[PDB]
Amino acid sequence: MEVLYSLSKTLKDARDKIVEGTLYSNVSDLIQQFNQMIVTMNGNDFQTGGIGNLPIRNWTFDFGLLGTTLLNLDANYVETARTTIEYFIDFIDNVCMDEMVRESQRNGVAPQSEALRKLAGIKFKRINFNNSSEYIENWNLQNRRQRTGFVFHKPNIFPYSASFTLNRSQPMHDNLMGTMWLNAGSEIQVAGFDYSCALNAPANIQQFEHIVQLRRALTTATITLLPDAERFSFPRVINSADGATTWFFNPIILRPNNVEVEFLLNGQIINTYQARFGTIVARNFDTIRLSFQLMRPPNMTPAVNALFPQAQPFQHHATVGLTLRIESAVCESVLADANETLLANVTAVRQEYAIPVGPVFPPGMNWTELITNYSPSREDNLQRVFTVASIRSMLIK
Amino acid sequence: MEVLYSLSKTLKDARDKIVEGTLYSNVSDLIQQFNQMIVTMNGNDFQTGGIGNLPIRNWTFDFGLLGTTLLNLDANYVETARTTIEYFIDFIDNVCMDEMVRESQRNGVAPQSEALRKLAGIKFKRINFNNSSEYIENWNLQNRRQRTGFVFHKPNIFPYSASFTLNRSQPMHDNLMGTMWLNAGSEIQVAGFDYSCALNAPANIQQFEHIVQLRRALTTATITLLPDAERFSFPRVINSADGATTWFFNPIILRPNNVEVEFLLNGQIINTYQARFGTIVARNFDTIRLSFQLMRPPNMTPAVNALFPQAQPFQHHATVGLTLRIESAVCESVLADANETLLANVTAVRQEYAIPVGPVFPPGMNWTELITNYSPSREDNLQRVFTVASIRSMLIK
Amino acid sequence: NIPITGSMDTVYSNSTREEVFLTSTLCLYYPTEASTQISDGEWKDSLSQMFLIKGWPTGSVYFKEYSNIVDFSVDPQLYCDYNLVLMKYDQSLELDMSELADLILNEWLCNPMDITLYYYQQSGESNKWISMGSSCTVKVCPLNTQTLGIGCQTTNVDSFETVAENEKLAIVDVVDGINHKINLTTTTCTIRNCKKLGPRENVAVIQVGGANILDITADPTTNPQIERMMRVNWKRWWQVFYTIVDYINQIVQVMSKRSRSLNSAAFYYRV
Amino acid sequence: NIPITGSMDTVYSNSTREEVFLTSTLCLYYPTEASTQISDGEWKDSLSQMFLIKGWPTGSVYFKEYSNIVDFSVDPQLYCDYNLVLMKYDQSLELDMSELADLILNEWLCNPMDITLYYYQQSGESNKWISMGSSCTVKVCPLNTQTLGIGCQTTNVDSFETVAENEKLAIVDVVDGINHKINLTTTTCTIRNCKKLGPRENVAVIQVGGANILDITADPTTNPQIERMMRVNWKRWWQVFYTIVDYINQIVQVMSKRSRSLNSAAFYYRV
Ligand SMILES: *[C@@H]1O[C@H](CO)[C@@H](O[C@@H]2O[C@H](CO)[C@@H](O[C@@H]3O[C@H](CO)[C@@H](O)[C@H](O)[C@@H]3O)[C@H](O)[C@H]2NC(C)=O)[C@H](O)[C@H]1NC(C)=O
Ligand SMILES: *[C@@H]1O[C@H](CO)[C@@H](O)[C@H](O)[C@H]1NC(C)=O
Ligand SMILES: *[C@@H]1O[C@H](CO)[C@@H](O)[C@H](O)[C@H]1NC(C)=O
Ligand SMILES: *[C@@H]1O[C@H](CO)[C@@H](O)[C@H](O)[C@H]1NC(C)=O
Ligand SMILES: [Ca+2]
Ligand SMILES: [Ca+2]
Ligand SMILES: [Ca+2]
Ligand SMILES: [Ca+2]
Ligand SMILES: [Ca+2]
Ligand SMILES: [Ca+2]
Ligand SMILES: [Ca+2]
Ligand SMILES: [Ca+2]
Repeated sequence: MEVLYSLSKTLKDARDKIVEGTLYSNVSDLIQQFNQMIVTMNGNDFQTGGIGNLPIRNWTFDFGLLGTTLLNLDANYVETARTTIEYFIDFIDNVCMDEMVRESQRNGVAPQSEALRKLAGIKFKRINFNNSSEYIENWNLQNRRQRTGFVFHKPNIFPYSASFTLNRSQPMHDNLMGTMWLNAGSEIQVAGFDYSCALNAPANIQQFEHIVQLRRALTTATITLLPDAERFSFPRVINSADGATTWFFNPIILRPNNVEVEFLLNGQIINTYQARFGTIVARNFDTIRLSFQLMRPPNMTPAVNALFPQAQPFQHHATVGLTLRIESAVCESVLADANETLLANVTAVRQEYAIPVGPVFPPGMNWTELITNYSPSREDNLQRVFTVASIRSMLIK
Repeated sequence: MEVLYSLSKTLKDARDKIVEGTLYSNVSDLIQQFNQMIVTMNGNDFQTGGIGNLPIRNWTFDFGLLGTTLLNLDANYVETARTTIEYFIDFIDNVCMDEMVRESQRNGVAPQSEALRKLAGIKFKRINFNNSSEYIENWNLQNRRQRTGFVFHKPNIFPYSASFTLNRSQPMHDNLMGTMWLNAGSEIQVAGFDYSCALNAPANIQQFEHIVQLRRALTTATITLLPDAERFSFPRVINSADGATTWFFNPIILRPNNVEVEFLLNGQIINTYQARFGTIVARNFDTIRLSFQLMRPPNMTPAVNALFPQAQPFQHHATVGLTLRIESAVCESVLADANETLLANVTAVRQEYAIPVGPVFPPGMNWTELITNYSPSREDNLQRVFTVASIRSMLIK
Repeated sequence: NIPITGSMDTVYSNSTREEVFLTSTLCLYYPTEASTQISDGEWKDSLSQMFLIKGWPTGSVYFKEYSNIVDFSVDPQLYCDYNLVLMKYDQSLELDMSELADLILNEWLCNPMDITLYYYQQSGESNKWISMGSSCTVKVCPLNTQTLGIGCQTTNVDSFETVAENEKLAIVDVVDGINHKINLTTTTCTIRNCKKLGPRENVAVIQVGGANILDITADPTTNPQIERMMRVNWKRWWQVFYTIVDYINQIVQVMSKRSRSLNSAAFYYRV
Repeated sequence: NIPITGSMDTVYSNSTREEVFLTSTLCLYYPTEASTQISDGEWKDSLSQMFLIKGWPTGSVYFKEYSNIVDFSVDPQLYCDYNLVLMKYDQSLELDMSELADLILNEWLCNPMDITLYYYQQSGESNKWISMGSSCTVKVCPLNTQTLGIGCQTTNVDSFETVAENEKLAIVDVVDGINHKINLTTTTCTIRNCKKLGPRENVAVIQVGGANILDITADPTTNPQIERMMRVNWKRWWQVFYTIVDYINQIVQVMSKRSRSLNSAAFYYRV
């Protein structure tokens, strides 16, 4: 697989650096690498595909070396090189495509795709050129076991989940209290609501808490924390917990007072921020505790006073909320983002040829069910296919 | 790790074949291999232990080669060899204990225990002697990945579970119908019961079915299927499902008619035995479906007639059972047995030194909770520690 | 009924006796002669205070006197959540006592009968016709395929075969599968075609007098002594009531919560 | 009550209107002048049939006459499962109608007061004294911390400040924090110290006459309008009953089943 990345890197370099009129000084070492690759790959027969609709293909290499006597590259050099290069690019594209469609419940990181398995052999270890991209670097580190780090922008570490909890409930759902939350992508929007607006609460302060568990421990993450969770700040009609009936939610957005966010790793306080909105930083964490308070305002103009009575009806329903974006982070294990197209590449290649549901991955490879149960075998297979997709994207877009 | 197995094998053969008075032709090759082991281990320092109460210990190797001129072994030769062999056996035992106790979640197959990580290097490949034991040869097959296979006598593949379901019920628990089963070790015992004895069932035939899902499909498995389940054929009182109350039942065992046993692999009926008791076989099966019926006896001696009345009381409750032993099987993955002390060895080594609970194995390595959830990472680590236990048990029984 | 799976290792739950005593109500149906012999009238309040020791709150116990067994048989409404029926036995009242015990102990699904238009069969073993009223004298004339009497003339009520006379309550079982014509005093007595479902867990019958004689199951072969048909000897109604109060835990343990999606509304004395 | 988590993507369950009408009782409480204007007496049965058309079982609808508004105000016992209270408005009965509506529409936890002995404060905004009987005449006298009356001599009842007279029911609120000495006519009325819990969602009051005048919240500042306080114009009681029967689905939807663990037994009319 390191050899596969070397193939992709050297083809990208060949396509970018073997151009009309470029000096041989610019491309001498690349030509040496390319000649070594040709010599190693000559006289082999690879077979690619055979799963789903992806068609079987046979690859045979008999290509001559590239010239070295030219001071400054001319046309004919470029056409000879290109007629070799399109063939090689097609081979590498098919190898990556066939690798991305295969799983393994046991020993995921080991190659699949008998073509790639053959490439892994000792014969082709002289292709190893360079391991520079982030994904191949982390692959090499894992084989060289030590800390791996993938930097992500808007990581979707949170599986999609919208739900509420009611700590005070009636069958008529007229005097409720509790929380609602959407964890989606890099967003945690949480909103604690009290229908009574903290009448009988201790000192007219109602404590709301929300616990979010990450499946992987993000590191050095910039987090944007704002008040007033928007999604839960307008009228809504919500099915009850058991679906029997539907209750009505008519927000009035109070300030969230003395908020307090704890970022925890293995259940110990790693970072804490009180009443500190805007850009904050989580050094290294595995869970987020958001604790805020709905404090009834003692002084009120008559409008607010009419909104919040001491009586039974409670026409308007007080609430507070927090929004928490993970703008960027660093994780030890591979994730989808809003920046890299690796998940899109793998899913597209699977759907194109209608790969049957495999042993390890969820059907359709949907990130919510993939991350909600993110076992080590799944992580191995995901890292393998994501590295392969990153390799493929070097040449094919 | 194969180096560790070869060390154990050559030390065992040194302890055995190097005996007083034996011819030198009997052990020429063994003495050459022992000398290779001595001269390839010489100069290497090893660090063992440092987890739990397992003590840290340092091993240094500087030994003299065993003699070869001697045409017939005597006391001096064998006692010098024993002086070397005792130290080597001590080192091997400590290394095996270390690798048993250590654990990993990603790449479980890889060696933990920096001593074994050092042994896995390239310098120590000259010790590789031969890999003949069933565990080591399955290990080499996995490394060279192919179809592995372990032969198990009475494999404990079922998690311990005793329970029941009531397809007809009421708070008085006086007229029930349903199933009640135990799955433990290698035994399935399922008993359907009906208090009315199919009084109102269509055609006086009550249907019972029970589907058991194995975590790994067993290959070429011999099974002993008998009627009249033992444990569910005597009167007893069981707490209800909720646990609020308890309900009595007084079995009257009946012939289970047109019993069918389907052995299924991926929901595909692979074998089907209909009203055949005794010993049966299954080629390959991931699920067992025991279907049976309770037929009200169309003719009835007055004793049984008084026993089963058409009225309500139902003072004796008709039952029909099935017992199913898995006498032997072949499994691709590793399991505990009634014939193998591998699980006992691993668990004892962990307990004797009080290893902290790891991230992958359950606390105490209880087989029930280890096979209830038998994820691939758990399987990988289990195979590693079991193979190390085999290597250790070659010497230290 | 959906299946409900349950383990066989879960730990037994705590005692629910206090919960049920706080959440339910007990009600005792006794004959008027009990109060007559007691010769009191603070006795209901005294027994309520006495039950409070065993743990039934003050309002939980309801004493519903009835005149006597045959008169209480006519349409008994059991306004309660745990029903006790003290039942004084006298010779020659065996069948009527058994009728009442069968009626209340067993769950019945009853349909109206229009005697003046239709001739009624009995569907099977579980079907009976229950006639209740001030004086029920049901006379039956079985019919042929052409609707002609056998052993009777369909128009001469005198030749009919009487199966109950002047009884406040009669549970008649006739030969199943044969149409019948019925004569019952339509102004006085009401007859209903009922099917016996399972048992009624809510009610227990304390026979107060003689030998074990109640036969709920109309089948001659089976005579099962159900757990809810308790029996005790007596000389003093005070002793009977003290016995019941002392052993109330056992009685309500024998009984169990009623379970049936009823359709007929009626008054209940629930908390 | 423990937490109850729920998802925001659960599919809406099938409608439970059929289930609730099959397993609940509708419970009409109408004035006697209604029946007198009707001038009939099969009308209860006819309305039961017309309810059966809408979906209720034959016996699930229970009609209860009451004399007039105050006579119902004394001891409102709602012997049934979904209570509709027809309420004819006539002038000068605004406050007693409002008192009755408040009492039936809110849940009260409340306990007796021994007027002749103690002095009583009021805990707070949700703590009234409810007086019920043939003729209640509360006569209160506030006291000081020194236990001397203000505006009234502690002994002379003639100086006590009357706050209601000759009312069958009176929901009296006094200043919350002052020990009040009370005189109330123990023979013909009883007064009980009551505290206001959440709404009694089981009831719904249908004002039949003119404009909205019910103010269940004793606070002057808030005069909320509740879904359960319906109002329908009228000229004929038949028209009133027909409107109620036709739109019973809306009424029972507006109403909800009770939710309060009672410590007291009573005669309900359930199925
Ligand atoms: C079952 O048998 C009894 C026994 O006869 C039936 O009683 C009969 O009932 C009818 C109608 O109530 C009585 O008719 C009366 O006839 C006299 C003259 O005959 C007339 O003055 C009355 O106005 C009335 O029409 C009849 O007398 C009465 N029989 C006896 C002996 O008193 C009963 O009706 C039968 N059951 C059914 C459902 O028909
Ligand atoms: C059940 O009984 C045990 C022993 O008396 C007691 O410790 C436990 O608290 C009880 N359960 C509850 C819920 O109180
Ligand atoms: C489900 O809803 C439909 C409404 O279209 C109704 O016809 C059907 O009877 C309902 N089923 C149940 C079980 O309530
Ligand atoms: C109230 O005052 C009248 C007249 O003084 C008296 O007859 C009556 O007993 C008093 N009631 C109480 C409860 O003090
Ligand atoms: Ca005759
Ligand atoms: Ca009788
Ligand atoms: Ca019969
Ligand atoms: Ca019998
Ligand atoms: Ca009044
Ligand atoms: Ca005065
Ligand atoms: Ca007040
Ligand atoms: Ca008001």
